[PDB]
Amino acid sequence: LKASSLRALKLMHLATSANDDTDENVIALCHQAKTPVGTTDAIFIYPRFIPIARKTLKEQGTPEIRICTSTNFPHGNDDIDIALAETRAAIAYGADGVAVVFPYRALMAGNEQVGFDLVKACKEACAAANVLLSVIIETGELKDEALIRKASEISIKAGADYIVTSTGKVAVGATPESARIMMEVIRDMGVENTVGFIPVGGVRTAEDAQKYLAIADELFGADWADARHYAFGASGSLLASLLKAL
Repeated sequence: LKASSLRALKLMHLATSANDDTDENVIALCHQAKTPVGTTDAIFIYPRFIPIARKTLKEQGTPEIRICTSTNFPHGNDDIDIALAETRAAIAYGADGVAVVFPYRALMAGNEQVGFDLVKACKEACAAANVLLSVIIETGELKDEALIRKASEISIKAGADYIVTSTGKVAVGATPESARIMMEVIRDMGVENTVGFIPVGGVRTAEDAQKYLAIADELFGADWADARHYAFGASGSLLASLLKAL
C-alpha cells in the first residue's frame, strides 16, 4: 500500500469539502496540499476562491500546484449559455482546469446533442485560454453501462481533456466498475494520449486508491497514469489515509 499511496498522493486534486466556502478554509486547503511527505498535483475549489488560492500557493513556495474548479455544478443543467458563462468566469478568475458537469439527465432522457454542444462550447473557451477541460458525467446517476459509455464517448468527441466519474454531491460516486468502463472507452476510441481519467466520490482509503491505480496500470501500462492522464478528486479522508499508510 506504500507504493500506491505515495503515487496517489501526488496525483490528488485536493478538493474543498464545502457546499459554504470561506477564504480561511481555502487557505487551509492550500497548506494541506503541501503535505509532510509530498505535494498534491492540484487543489479543487469554487471559482471565486481562485485568486486568493493562487496567492497562497505562491507564498508557501508551491506555485506549481494547479487550481481546478467547477462549472454547471453540481446539477448538470441543459443551459449552454449558463455553463459557458460560468466557464468564461472560471477562466477569468485564473483557473488552470475547469470541470464542467455533463447534462446527464438530458442524456438519460434520450438527448445526445445537448451534451455534445455544451462540452464543445466549454472546450473552445478553455483551449483558447490554456485551461484543461474535465467533464463530469455523473456515473452514479447514469447507472447503466451503456449510458456511461455513451456519455464518455460524447464528451471525448466534443473535446474533453479528462473524463470524470462524479461530482461528489450525489448518492453514488466512482466505483471500480464505472472506472473500468470509462477507461475502456478512452482505449477503444484511441484517445489515451489526449484524455485522462478522474474518479471522484469513491476513493476514501489508501486501499481504494490502490485498486483504482491498479486498473489504470492494467489497462494502459504503469507509465500512463501521470498528472495529465490521471487524478484523484478527493478530500481530507483520502489524504489522511494515504499519509497514514505512508
